[PDB]
Amino acid sequence: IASGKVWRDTDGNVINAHGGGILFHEGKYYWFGEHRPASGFVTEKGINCYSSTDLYNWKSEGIALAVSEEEGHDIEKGCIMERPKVIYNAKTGKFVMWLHLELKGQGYGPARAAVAVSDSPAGPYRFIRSGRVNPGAYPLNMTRKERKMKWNPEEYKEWWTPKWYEAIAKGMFVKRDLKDGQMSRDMTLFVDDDGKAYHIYSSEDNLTLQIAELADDYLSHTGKYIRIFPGGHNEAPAIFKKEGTYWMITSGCTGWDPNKARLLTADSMLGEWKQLPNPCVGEDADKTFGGQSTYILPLPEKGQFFFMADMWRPKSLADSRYIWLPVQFDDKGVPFIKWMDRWNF
Ligand SMILES: OC[C@H]1O[C@@H](O)[C@H](O)[C@@H](O)[C@H]1O
Ligand SMILES: OC[C@H]1O[C@@H](O)[C@H](O)[C@@H](O)[C@H]1O
Ligand SMILES: [Ca+2]
Repeated sequence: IASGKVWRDTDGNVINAHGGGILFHEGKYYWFGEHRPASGFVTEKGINCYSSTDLYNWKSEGIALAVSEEEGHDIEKGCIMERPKVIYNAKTGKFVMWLHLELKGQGYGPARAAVAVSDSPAGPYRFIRSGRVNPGAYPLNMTRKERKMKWNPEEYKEWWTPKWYEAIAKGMFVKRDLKDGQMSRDMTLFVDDDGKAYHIYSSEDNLTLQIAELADDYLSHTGKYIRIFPGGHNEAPAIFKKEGTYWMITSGCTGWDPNKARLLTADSMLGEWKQLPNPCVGEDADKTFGGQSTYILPLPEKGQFFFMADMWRPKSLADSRYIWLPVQFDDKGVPFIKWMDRWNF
C-alpha cells in the first residue's frame, strides 16, 4: 500500500472511487466511491465500485449507482453525489447505500441524504428517495427546557457572535430545521454488534454532528438521534468500535484544504462523546498528512483496523489520491495514525 501514488485497476486505468468506503462480502472486498470527472464539481456518472480479494489488486466493477437521465429527477445527471457508504442488511439480505446528495443546480443548499438498494454488492443499485433527516423529531439529548426555547431569526442574523454561538449550542438550527428535517452533508454508516445501524452526518449548516438510528431494514430513520459537538465543525466522519468503545475520526470544515484531524470517543453510540487530541502523529500530522478522513475498515480476522483518507485535488478532482494507513494503539488503548510510505497487511 503506497499512499499518495497513482493507483490503477487491473485494466491499467486510474482508480476513481473518492470519498469512499469498503465492505467485505462472500470472499471479496468492495470499494465504493465517487466517480469524479477530469473537470468540474458535479457527478456525471455516479457511484463507482471496485472489488478485490487482497486489498492490493482492484478490478473495476463499473458504476454501482448511476445518475438518472430523467429530467428533474433527484439524481439527475449534474446532481452532486458524495461520500457514499454501503452496509449489508442481514435480515433482508440486501445491500443498502447511503450518500450525500445535493440537487442539480442548487450548489450545497439542499443538504440531503439519499438511500438506494441492491440484491448484489456491485449493483445495480435502485434509488429509493432523498431528503433531510427525521422531520418533526427532536434529539434525545435536547432537554424539555431546551426544546421550549424560541429563537427569533432577526435577532441572530450575525454568525459567530457570543449570543449566536450559544444559541447554536442550545439547538437554534435544530428548531429552524425541525419541520423539513435535519441537514445532512458529510456522512458515514456504522453497523453495531446488535445489528443496529447508524447514520452519522454533519448537520445544522455543517456546525454539529448528528448520530441517527436506522430502521431494521436500514432504509429509513427511526426518529431516535443525538447531536454532538455543536458548533465544532466536525466533518468527514469515520468510525469504529473496539472492545466496547467507540472511536470517531473527523476533519475540520475548510472545504478541499486539509486541516487538523480530531479524535472523538464514547462508551455507548447514543451516550456522551468526548474530544481527544489529533490522532495523527509525526511530520505533517497537523494537516492530516495532506488528506481528509473517509473511512475506517475493520479487519476482524486480525483484530486490526485501517484508516482511509482522500488527498483532494480541486483543480482536477479525478487526480485526487488515496492515503491508507494502519490504525495503531498506544499503551492506554487510544488509537493513533503514523505515515508509512509502503506497508503490507
Ligand atoms: O435522508 C432520507 C430521508 O427521507 C425522508 O423521506 C425521511 O422522512 C427522512 O427521515 C429521511 O429518511
Ligand atoms: O464541498 C467541498 C468538499 O468539502 C469538504 O469539506 C467535504 O468533506 C467534501 O465531501 C466536499 O463536500
Ligand atoms: Ca450540514
